[PDB]
Amino acid sequence: SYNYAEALQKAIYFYECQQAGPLPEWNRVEWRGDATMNDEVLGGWYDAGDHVKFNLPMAYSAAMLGWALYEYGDDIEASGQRLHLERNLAFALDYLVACDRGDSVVYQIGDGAADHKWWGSAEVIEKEMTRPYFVGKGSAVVGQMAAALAVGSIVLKNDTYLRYAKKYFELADATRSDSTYTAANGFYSSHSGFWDELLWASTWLYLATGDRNYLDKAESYTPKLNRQNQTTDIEYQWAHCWDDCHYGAMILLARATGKEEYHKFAQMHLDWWTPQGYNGKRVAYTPGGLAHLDTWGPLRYATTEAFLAFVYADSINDPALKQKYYNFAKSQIDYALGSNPDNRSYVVGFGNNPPQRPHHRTAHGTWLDKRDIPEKHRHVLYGALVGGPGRDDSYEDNIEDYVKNAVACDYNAGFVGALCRLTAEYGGTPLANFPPPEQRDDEFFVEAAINQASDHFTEIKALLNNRSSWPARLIKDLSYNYYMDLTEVFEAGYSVDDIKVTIGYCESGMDVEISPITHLYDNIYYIKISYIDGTNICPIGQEQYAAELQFRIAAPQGTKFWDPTNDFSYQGLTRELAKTKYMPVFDGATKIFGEVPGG
Amino acid sequence: SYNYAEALQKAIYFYECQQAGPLPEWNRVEWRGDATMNDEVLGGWYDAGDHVKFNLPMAYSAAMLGWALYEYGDDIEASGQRLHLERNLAFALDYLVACDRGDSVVYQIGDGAADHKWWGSAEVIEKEMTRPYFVGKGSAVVGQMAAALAVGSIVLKNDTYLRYAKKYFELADATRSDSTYTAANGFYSSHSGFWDELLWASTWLYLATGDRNYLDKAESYTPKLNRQNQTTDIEYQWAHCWDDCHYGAMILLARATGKEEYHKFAQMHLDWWTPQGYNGKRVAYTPGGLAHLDTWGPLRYATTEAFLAFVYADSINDPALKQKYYNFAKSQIDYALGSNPDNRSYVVGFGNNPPQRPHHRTAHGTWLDKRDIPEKHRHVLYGALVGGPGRDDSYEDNIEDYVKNAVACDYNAGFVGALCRLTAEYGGTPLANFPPPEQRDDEFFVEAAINQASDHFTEIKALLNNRSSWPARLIKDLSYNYYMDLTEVFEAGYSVDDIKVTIGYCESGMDVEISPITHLYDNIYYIKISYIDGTNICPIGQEQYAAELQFRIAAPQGTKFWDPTNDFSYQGLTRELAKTKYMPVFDGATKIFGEVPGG
Ligand SMILES: OC[C@H]1O[C@@H](O[C@H]2[C@H](O)[C@@H](O)[C@H](O[C@H]3[C@H](O)[C@@H](O)[C@H](O[C@H]4[C@H](O)[C@@H](O)[C@H](O)O[C@@H]4CO)O[C@@H]3CO)O[C@@H]2CO)[C@H](O)[C@@H](O)[C@@H]1O
Ligand SMILES: OC[C@H]1O[C@@H](O[C@H]2[C@H](O)[C@@H](O)[C@H](O[C@H]3[C@H](O)[C@@H](O)[C@H](O[C@H]4[C@H](O)[C@@H](O)[C@H](O)O[C@@H]4CO)O[C@@H]3CO)O[C@@H]2CO)[C@H](O)[C@@H](O)[C@@H]1O
Ligand SMILES: [Br-]
Ligand SMILES: [Ca+2]
Ligand SMILES: [Ca+2]
Ligand SMILES: [Ca+2]
Ligand SMILES: [Ca+2]
Ligand SMILES: [Cl-]
Ligand SMILES: [Cl-]
Ligand SMILES: [Cl-]
Ligand SMILES: [Cl-]
Ligand SMILES: [Cl-]
Ligand SMILES: [Cl-]
Ligand SMILES: [Cl-]
Repeated sequence: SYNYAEALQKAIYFYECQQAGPLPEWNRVEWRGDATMNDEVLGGWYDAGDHVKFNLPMAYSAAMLGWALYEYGDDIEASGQRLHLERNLAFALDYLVACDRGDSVVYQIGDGAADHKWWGSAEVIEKEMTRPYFVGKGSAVVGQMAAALAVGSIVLKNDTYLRYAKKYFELADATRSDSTYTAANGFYSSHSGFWDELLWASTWLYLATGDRNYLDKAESYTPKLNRQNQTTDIEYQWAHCWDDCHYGAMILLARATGKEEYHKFAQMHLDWWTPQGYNGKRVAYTPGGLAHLDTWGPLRYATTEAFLAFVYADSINDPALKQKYYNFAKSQIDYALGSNPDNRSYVVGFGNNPPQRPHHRTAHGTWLDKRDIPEKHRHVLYGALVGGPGRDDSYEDNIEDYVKNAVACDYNAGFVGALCRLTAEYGGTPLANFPPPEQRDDEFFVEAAINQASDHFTEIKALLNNRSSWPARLIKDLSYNYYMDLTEVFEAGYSVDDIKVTIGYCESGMDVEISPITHLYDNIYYIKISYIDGTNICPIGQEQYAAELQFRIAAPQGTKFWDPTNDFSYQGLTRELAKTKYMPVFDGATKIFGEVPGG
Repeated sequence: SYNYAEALQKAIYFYECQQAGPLPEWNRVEWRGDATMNDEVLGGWYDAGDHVKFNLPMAYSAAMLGWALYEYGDDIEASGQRLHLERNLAFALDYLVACDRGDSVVYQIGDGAADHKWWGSAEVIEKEMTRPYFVGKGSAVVGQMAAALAVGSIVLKNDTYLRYAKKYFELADATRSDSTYTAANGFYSSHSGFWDELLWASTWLYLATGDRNYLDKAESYTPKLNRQNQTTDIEYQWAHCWDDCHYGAMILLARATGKEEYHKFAQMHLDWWTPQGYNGKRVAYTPGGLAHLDTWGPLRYATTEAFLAFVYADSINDPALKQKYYNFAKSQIDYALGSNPDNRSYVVGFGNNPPQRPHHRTAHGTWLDKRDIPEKHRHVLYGALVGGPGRDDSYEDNIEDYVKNAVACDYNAGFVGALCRLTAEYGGTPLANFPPPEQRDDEFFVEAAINQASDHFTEIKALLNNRSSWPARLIKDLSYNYYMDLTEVFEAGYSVDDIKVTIGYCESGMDVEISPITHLYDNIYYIKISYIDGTNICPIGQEQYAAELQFRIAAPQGTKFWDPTNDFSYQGLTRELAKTKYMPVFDGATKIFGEVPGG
């Protein structure tokens, strides 16, 4: 129906867009550089369109990429995506290992409230704020970390991952409490409690080790799971998700043990998701055929259930059930890819009419802590599955819509697994030469205006800009030059000594020096304006993205020879600020923008 | 009961405090300089605690000082004040002559609304605003200018004043309209109309010339005067004042003609002012004995009536009437000087517990367009009669009370005449060596703080202040020096050319240069911070009284030798802004504040 191989290729690439510093050598994202290098634990993924590392959804997302490989790794070698998926997973699992603090873990980097108040690119956030870390022993977060490491140890054949999976499971199982999990409250609160994480983790530890003691633990947790409403059934009217993986765990146990209780649960849960429902009860469906669990990330929930449904259908023999679940699964993935009332992809950079304004700071590429400028994203967030449409299939591509245009690690995770299943079956050719290079705009440049002209002086207002985005970055040794032709000065009988440079305004906190008038060649001379710590010119807000200086170059009062019209840097200037290529910008001795007299 | 000679001495000096530029060489006020030198007509008096020249009250005030000399000039020779009164009067009359524009006159300098919106000293107002002038031929204003010059011509024996008096009288009489008198609206509108000015001017012209044609004109105007309420009597229930001088004109005509109608009017009018009243009708009196005509300037009105009552009493023979009017007159002057329920003088700088916060911009001496700072006036407005108490004798000395602490030319004018009569009678010794010198504050100085510091730099925040007040003034070629000892630099094998001067903040609009590091003697060097137009540093507002610069002097980054503690200009600096004597200030090459290494 779609090129599922290309979709898979892009959905994996999304994770490279999310990587915190230091980036691996293989990172393919031209607009990403090392970022948040002062974080207490390095690497891992930024969670969503923000810069917080939230370990619960991060570990969940890793666990799901691990599960994708566990089911379909061999079946996707043809797509060419297996190696990409494996090393992207490893990057996250390495972070989880790096969080170990013995009887506790670092479970969050960054404060949600503080992070979210600011809109700008990852690489420059340390100029805006100082990022905290959080330590604890929450059973849900630690349990999920264990699960991700357990499946990761299988698929990546890695004994360190297994050792840490065991460590974290033991901690979580000994703690049996979410009370020390607080930093993510209101963002990723533990809603279901922790017994489902202990189930998920112990199940994966059993699949990793074959040690029946884990299967014993797993089966011991099921009576502690939340019930459906006031009945005795285990809750089934929700999705497998970052908060609650008992759904997937029961499917794994159905296949691993063959026991009827797990098959019963799997069928009741999946029937509730399908259009036929479960004895008169069913998830809400949009008229366009999307199973729509909640306002937040309906595509995430539906595509995750697609993966579970594929796995369960592949694991049973009953042809009616297999077809019902397979059809459900493929219908949800296909909706996401364009089988909907608008015939449009909800995967950024893929298919017909994809979203172009995902709620994502670093892909947007602002310089002034606004969402509306630039009006178009500077970068392509390939592969990101957006939140998706409302309950009635309605949708508008709007950066302000942090619900419908949300993107996140957990949104892509189950989706990757389902795309693995579909490319396994239908093939498809991934894109060669992916990703293609982006059109860039000017990043470092001066905007200048004639602040005042006089028969004896020129006064310039000059803003040295850092609107960098490929990647956003900091340059310390910034300077620019203003070139003049002094022929008229010498013809009048005057000298360079008779020309005075003064300052009429210099922006607070921008340490600046202006050189003496310096000879270039012939009658061409210049001044250099140097910012000693140019990293303070940075795309983090209205005040910081440019440093303003007003400088005056003056012959003596009363003289009538001054001619700015033959000065190279005056060319094209008006009374309104405008970018000029004739006041070139330098990083140390290297010219990075503009032109010099005589080329 | 008072030293009326000292009161007179000070009440005259008040006018010197009011003089606009260019000041005469004999001006005795150390805190006044040439001010408003760009005015369309130079000289004359600022009206009140403001800087508007309002010709109607100005000319009224001059006419009253003239009348004082006409009646009592010989009689005050012993007080030593005659020559002071004469030259003060001439300064105003010269302005009135200079207002001539042929078919019209300049009748105002300054926009009342813009003038009053700003709180600051006369000598610096042109940095704040441009002052318009206004031209017209309003009969009241021109008529009063005529009257002032007519009496002035007599008492100063001056043919030029008589010539302009006649010309202005003819202009006022030809025009017979206040329609072209607009700029004073709401401040000094013509309330009574212009017939009384024509009466007053023609009466003075008769007294000046002995030409009975002027007497005939004068008498021709009396049927045109306003009536008392609905009656046939000429209005008598008010005071002789800036708006209406018919009261005094009638007294002059009683003496000049002997005619019963004028005596009848004079006695009706003066009886209404006395405690005994006229036919049961009387001006309001306070319980403390002040005749209280209106909320605005009650002392002004009462002391003016005292002068009229003295003049009329001295012109009649009836001992009963003479004592009634003399007692009234003396009671009102004595109230103003301290014979009141609070035993307090209402004349600034005179007597017991005088007002210390008159509503007067220049005497206050602010630098930041505020009334509350400084909390005490920096100058003594000697001789100013304030508005005075309420109808219940209530009063508080508060700069904000522009009613009770109002001061003005017209408040002092009749008052001087009454003081002349009282000094004539009682003698008194004027103050020797008046005025005494004031305690002065520092006027031009740097406030500095260590803004940032490290092992390779010093960063200073420096505010170059102009809080001048003795007098307030402007200095264009302002600079200050920051002195260092570079011993440790050479000691480390580095040169002057290894020390970098940079700027971290330069206040907008303050064109500034910083010299290279310049040698003084030994290892002592300095940078000079020069303001190209230092007149923009001026005591006109919160933002203008000081220019802020943040400068950094830096050894190379990484180095460890930098030693600010042997730097002369570093001495005593803290992290909080404070005046420092070690960053000396210069006007051109002349030090005007502070100290220099080694003297
Ligand atoms: O009670 C029913 C059911 O609840 C399940 O728990 C739910 C919570 O009820 C629900 O509020 C929570 O919703 C999340 C949503 O899943 C996240 O995707 C969204 O994430 C934000 C993030 O918080 C921001 O930091 C970032 O900028 O944007 C992302 C993407 O929008 O956050 C909201 C609020 O936390 O989801 C829970 C899990 O589905 C229980 O699991 C189940 O047992 C209950 O029956
Ligand atoms: O109807 C009765 C009577 O009126 C007389 O005219 C009066 C006006 O009625 C009265 O409003 C006016 O009040 C003046 C007052 O004399 C001034 O001293 C005051 O001056 C201000 C000045 O305007 C400001 O610029 C400055 O900052 O402060 C000073 C405070 O002194 O201004 C008010 C308003 O103009 O006075 C008139 C004359 O007494 C008629 O003369 C009479 O014929 C009527 O019967
Ligand atoms: Br006119
Ligand atoms: Ca849970
Ligand atoms: Ca030139
Ligand atoms: Ca009048
Ligand atoms: Ca030193
Ligand atoms: Cl179905
Ligand atoms: Cl834009
Ligand atoms: Cl491509
Ligand atoms: Cl070039
Ligand atoms: Cl005082
Ligand atoms: Cl004295
Ligand atoms: Cl000295």
